[PDB]
Amino acid sequence: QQTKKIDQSLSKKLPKGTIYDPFDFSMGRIHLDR
Amino acid sequence: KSAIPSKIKSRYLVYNDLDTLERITTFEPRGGTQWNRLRFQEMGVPIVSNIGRQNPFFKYISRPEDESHAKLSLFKEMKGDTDISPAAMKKRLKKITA
Amino acid sequence: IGGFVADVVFFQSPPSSFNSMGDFIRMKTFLFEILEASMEKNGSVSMHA
Amino acid sequence: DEVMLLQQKLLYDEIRSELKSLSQVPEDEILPELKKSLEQDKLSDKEQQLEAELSDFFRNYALLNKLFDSKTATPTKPYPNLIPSANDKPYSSQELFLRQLNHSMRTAKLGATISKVYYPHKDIFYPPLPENITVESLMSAGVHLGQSTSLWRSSTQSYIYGEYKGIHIIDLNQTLSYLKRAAKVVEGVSESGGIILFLGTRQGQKRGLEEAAKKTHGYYVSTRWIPGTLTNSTEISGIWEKQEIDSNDNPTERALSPNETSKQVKPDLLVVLNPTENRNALLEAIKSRVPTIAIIDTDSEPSLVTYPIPGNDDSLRSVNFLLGVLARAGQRGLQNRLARNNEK
Amino acid sequence: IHVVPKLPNSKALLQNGVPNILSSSGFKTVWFDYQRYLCDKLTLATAGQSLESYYPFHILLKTAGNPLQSNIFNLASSIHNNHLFVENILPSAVEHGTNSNAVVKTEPSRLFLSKIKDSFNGSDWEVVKEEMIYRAENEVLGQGWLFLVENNEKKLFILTSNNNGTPYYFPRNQSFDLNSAISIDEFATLKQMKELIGKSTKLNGKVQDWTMPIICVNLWDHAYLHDYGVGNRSKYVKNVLDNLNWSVVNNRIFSGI
Amino acid sequence: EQEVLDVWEKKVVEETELMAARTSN
Amino acid sequence: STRYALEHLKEGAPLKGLFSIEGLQKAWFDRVKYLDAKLNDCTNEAQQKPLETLIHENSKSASKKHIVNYASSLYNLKFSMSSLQGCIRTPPEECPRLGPEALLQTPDFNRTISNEPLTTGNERLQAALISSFGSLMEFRTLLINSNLAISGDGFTWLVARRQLDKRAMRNDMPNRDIEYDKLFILNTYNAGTPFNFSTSGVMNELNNQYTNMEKQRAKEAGNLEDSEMTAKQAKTKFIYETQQKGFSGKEVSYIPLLAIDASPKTWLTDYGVFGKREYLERVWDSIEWKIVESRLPQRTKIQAFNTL
Ligand SMILES: [Mg+2]
Repeated sequence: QQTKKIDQSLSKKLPKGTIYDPFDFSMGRIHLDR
Repeated sequence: KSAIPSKIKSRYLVYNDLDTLERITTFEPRGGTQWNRLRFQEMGVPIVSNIGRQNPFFKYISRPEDESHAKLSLFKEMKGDTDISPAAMKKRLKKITA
Repeated sequence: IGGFVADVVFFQSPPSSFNSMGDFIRMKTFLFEILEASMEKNGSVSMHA
Repeated sequence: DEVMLLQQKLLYDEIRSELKSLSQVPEDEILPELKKSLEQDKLSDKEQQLEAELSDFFRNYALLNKLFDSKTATPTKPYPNLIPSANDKPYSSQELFLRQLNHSMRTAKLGATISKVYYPHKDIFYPPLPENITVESLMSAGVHLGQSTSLWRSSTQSYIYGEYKGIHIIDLNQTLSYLKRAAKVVEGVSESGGIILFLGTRQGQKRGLEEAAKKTHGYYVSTRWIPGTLTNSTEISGIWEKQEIDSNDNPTERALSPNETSKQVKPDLLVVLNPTENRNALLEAIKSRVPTIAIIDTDSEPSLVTYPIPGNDDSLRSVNFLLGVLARAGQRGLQNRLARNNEK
Repeated sequence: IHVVPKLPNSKALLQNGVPNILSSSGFKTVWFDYQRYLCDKLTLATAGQSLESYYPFHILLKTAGNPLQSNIFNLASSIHNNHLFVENILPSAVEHGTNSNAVVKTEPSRLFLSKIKDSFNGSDWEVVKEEMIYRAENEVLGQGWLFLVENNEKKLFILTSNNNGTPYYFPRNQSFDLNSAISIDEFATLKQMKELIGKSTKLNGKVQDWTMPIICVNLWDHAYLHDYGVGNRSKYVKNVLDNLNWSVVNNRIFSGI
Repeated sequence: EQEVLDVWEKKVVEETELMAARTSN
Repeated sequence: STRYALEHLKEGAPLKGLFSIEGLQKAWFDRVKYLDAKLNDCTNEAQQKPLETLIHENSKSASKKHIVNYASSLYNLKFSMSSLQGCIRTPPEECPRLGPEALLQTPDFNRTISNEPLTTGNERLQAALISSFGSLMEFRTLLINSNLAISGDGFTWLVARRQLDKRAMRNDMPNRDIEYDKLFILNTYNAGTPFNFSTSGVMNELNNQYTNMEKQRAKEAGNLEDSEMTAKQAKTKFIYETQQKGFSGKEVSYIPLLAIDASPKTWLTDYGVFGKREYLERVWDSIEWKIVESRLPQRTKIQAFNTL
């Protein structure tokens, strides 16, 4: 194993019921919404 | 109106304006909600009309059976312009009052 | 699940894969069984798995 | 025969292997043994005639072969280079491709036939004749869309049918009239035998420009308009070369004087598909007295051009439609001239 | 719009029907009615979509992989196969005009005979015909198609398709009916088909194939029920097999020059 | 999703290295 | 044909607004005669046994699959044609033939209803249908859409789910045997049988035997199992079982209650090709709900009407 805990700064928490696309997981989505 | 640039290699897109002052078409080489809908169809779990009866896609004769606190619904319908309480709903209320 | 976020229940025990993978659990794919799908006034689709 | 054709395509290579062999071994261990047998093999049999014939053979073949020769038909069969495979073995990739072509040309088309469907290449290759264009056809081509209201040039107020979805809508009736007149003038120059230059720089217009130019025996520019092409022809284009042609538009292979070839050659009609981005060409044409045609959008000056064609210019379909109509007018004109000088 | 193609001698086929095989009414049903139904169905299915610009064959090839596009796949396959069938049973491929083309009957080519010889252990064409009818009556339990096809190995073989299958693309051959019981060898055949699919190296999930049809026979009841009737499809297939357009069959065969 | 998540994985490991380094300072 | 006759249909007679004399002949009598001929030609010495018992006892064997084929087809046609009685509409022989405009014609299932069981007095069936499919309009639209969608020879069935009680297959339990949970609609193709208890797991068992024999080949060849060999097969098996995991006890079976035929042989004679919709509509109008209400089994009184 390796490092196992990370902050919330760069992990998108998808809301329930919301429709999503694969791109949402990319690092680009975090930059876009910030 | 415009010819989409060459580097857009996808056959799908979305847009808002045909032309703008900046001489560009406001578009996005996107569109995947079709794929989301097709995946949902693959899952093939029909949507159940919980609480709400009388599936909308079908005509019924149950509406004549309309006895449920109609005063609240009428109040809602009068207060259509829900934006501005002192101005918008006020003028709609004045129209209803006349 | 197929483009939609679904509310997932567990069969009385979270797999040890969760404890092993930690916050990186998104990497792996799992199998889900859709109990029901329903609507909400806001137009959202709420599906249970 | 066919066995000699199917003999593995590489046979008798043991001879090459041998000629490669016997060379690595030194001479001292071989040549003495072979040379010490001539005394025995001489014997007494007559040889004069046979050795003379052999010597003549060596002279003629080995010593008189011409490595480089000289002082200094119909392709009836296709895929001549193509070679067949063995009957028992599977198809080759090339054989599969040819069978695919056979299927495509014979059986693939089966099923139903398509109708009332748009094919872009037909706009370039089978344009309509000017008298058959419809407002429906122009609207389908998209000629009616114009620039946004925020970019409107008020000098074009006469060509606007209205505004919709935030953009102006050109009047296809006026478009059709002006297009008919433009087609007639291009055809007139075609009979007159002039020089028609089609100029379009926006991306994707090269195909249409080239097809129009070739089918009306004209000329085209698609890369860039060198400023001074007409106002500075001597410098910009003097180095290039001209032709002398008869009334039938056939090269006559006549030598030309240096001065004759260094004179200016000026277009008789200049059609510009992108007037906005091609202001310089319009100004040179005006100052050199060359009639010009253009497709005018809702943000372009109509006065720069002798024969405007109110229409969209940012879409390949519309420009292709209009340019093809003009090209077919020119083609019919060329056909009339060719017929008249072929048979009086 | 997908419109039914114009068959030659349409007046003759409409007045009296194809000789010795189908009556006027039966041929009307099989072509001028069923093909029109199928083509309008396809047009309504693929209207307003990119597929509207492609012929049925290319439509089926494109739509083969996609599961959900099963309607358009089946429609395109049925259209193409029906036209193949009618084309191979046409009496006269080209209109007579001022020439007496009917004076001579079509016959198989020596190349076709040799192909059969190698493909079927040097068996006679009539032997292959009887085996073909036996297989057709034993395999296709309901609607379907029968094909004599050629693979990349330069050897003909027989293919039976259920409902609306395609000889061209092998995972959609629809050769096996899984409704009833199935055998170990057949299950292994499906398993190896699945593995070959998995070997694919493209997101489209496609596997190369070159199985081309030389002879096609429709087993849909739309073709035989009116004239031959229930249970006589065997006789119907026999008749169509004996009466064929060998000019078309030979042209389908690959010459190599 | 996998072809996106692999890149996301590499990016997150590199950035977490960077931020651990900065925090240590 | 004597063993498979029915009171409603007669020889050389047309049905009320549904089949002509020729239509009825070529649809029912020719089919049953051919099926009987071929089924008796094949190895069926135990002809005295019922068709259902024959299907249940003989199955899951390619060597004896044509017997199941023919028997299942005969039973399917029998059940599908049994419910028909006749309609008020004009006979097809006098009714004009339809043309291409039939496809463009728009259905009215979304706005109309007819032939309700409540009219005949089957309030039990009506309550079941409403509780199952929501409304008669839902039910009618689903039936007609599914049957028109199915292209090849097949059938659409109104099935009732029966949940097998936890037991070791102990028979003769009266007043509690036929208890259903919910009503569903199913499609069958060619010789499909809507019972599922002699059908579930066939591919799973084939896969198990195949993997076992592959393991024997690997061992006798001295090979080693691979990552996919141990994971992909396990996942396939798990999904197969979970999909066919209706219930712990013998899963769940299906009781037929109604069937509609989609074979072109049934309706092309008197409706052309464009008239499949019309044939389905007349079939709907020509259902005698007494038969289906009789066939409807009791509901699961245990725990359900107990509510405790
Ligand atoms: Mg412009």
